[PDB]
Amino acid sequence: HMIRLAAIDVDGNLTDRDRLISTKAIESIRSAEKKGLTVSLLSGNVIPVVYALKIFLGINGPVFGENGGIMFDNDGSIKKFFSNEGTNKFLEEMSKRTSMRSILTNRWREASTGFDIDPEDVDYVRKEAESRGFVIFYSGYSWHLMNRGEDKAFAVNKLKEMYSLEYDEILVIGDSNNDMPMFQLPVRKACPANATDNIKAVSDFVSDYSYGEEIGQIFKHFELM
Amino acid sequence: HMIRLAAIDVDGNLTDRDRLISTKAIESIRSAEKKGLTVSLLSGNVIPVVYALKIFLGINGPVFGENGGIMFDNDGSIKKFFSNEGTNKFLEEMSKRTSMRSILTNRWREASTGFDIDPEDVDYVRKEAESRGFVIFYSGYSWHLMNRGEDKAFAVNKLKEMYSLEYDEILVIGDSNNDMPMFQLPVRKACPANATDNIKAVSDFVSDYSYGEEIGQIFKHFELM
Ligand SMILES: [Ca+2]
Ligand SMILES: [Ca+2]
Ligand SMILES: [Ca+2]
Ligand SMILES: [Ca+2]
Ligand SMILES: [Ca+2]
Ligand SMILES: [Ca+2]
Repeated sequence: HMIRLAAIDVDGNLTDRDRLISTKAIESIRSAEKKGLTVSLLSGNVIPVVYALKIFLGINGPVFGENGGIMFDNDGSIKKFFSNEGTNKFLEEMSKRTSMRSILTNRWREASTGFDIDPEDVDYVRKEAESRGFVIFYSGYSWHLMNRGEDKAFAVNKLKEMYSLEYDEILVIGDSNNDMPMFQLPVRKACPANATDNIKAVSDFVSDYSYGEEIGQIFKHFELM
Repeated sequence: HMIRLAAIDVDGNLTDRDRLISTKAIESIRSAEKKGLTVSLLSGNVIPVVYALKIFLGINGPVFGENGGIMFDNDGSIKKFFSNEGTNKFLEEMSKRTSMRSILTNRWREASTGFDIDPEDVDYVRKEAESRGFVIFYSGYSWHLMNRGEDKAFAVNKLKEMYSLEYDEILVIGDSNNDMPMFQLPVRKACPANATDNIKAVSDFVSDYSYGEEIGQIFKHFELM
């Protein structure tokens, strides 16, 4: 199967040590898109933020924010698949008796709730969260309180359906456990040199580079650029 | 959306207090099926065993064994999605330096490997397994050495395509942790009164019953009988 679409984790794979966007990665993406590849970006940040990457970086596929819970379309519209009414309420309550706190970007969230929390309160909040049908994990700039099933697997399955692709026509690039939901799918997989052992274990290609420089080598390996 | 297909995990949902099949559950399935419902059964058993359930229980849809890795189709054929060459090899090697041992039913396995092991060796073996792209867990009658992504979510997604349904037209019934994958999909969800706390929290309908009695209640709730 020839790769037709690549779903990339923004924070895990397109940035450097200082979290700045990698320019070589941007050039690799543009070069590959010029050759027919469709690219989709996925992030835990808010939709206007990933929207900004779409228009400035030049992403030709849809982009997702809030870990797959909200997407910006090819027709310029925004669609969310989960609501933040419950996660927002959970935060309001927990913040009354824990260090769990709201973050600035929550003002632009629509399908989940981001937060900061003292490491000591993580175990307790996670148990309360799961008893409520939510899950929590960290990615990018913060922790994210999400609805169960609101993840990257959801987003990649959505892309597959939107583009009528076979799983093997899809390549996913990630780096850690919060990317496992999409790596456990029957898609093609690639990761950076600093990816977790479990992600490397199931990847079709493990790059010799990281911090954005794995994109160019990955695409060259799959003959996409 | 109206439910058109129910994907049901056998163990803990179709079994009673003695891990025996519930006769009330069997009659409930046959009744719903007469009224138009397609039912699919999933479990960790080998394919001839779930095949036995299909023909004697009277299941009108596909059945899955080895936790989703092998299916007995509507055309009397068996389709395997993963291979057991690698996992069988792993068990062979590990058995030479750990308590991990093959089990009789592996004589009928085709897409994964079943096993027994002393509890204290679990950690050593899981670490070795994950470094090879496999996973291990206990369910039903033994431990299971699976390929990453070989699960009930893989199976339900397959049913979705096979029947050209939308996730909202699919109802899943499960109760234990290895059933959680189906619950992470955008399908309709239900569980028995004694399902895990996490499953209960993400289910749309939680039954007042268990040991097979929940199937009737669940079907009625969704106007399936
Ligand atoms: Ca990641
Ligand atoms: Ca990273
Ligand atoms: Ca973020
Ligand atoms: Ca593959
Ligand atoms: Ca058991
Ligand atoms: Ca079960």
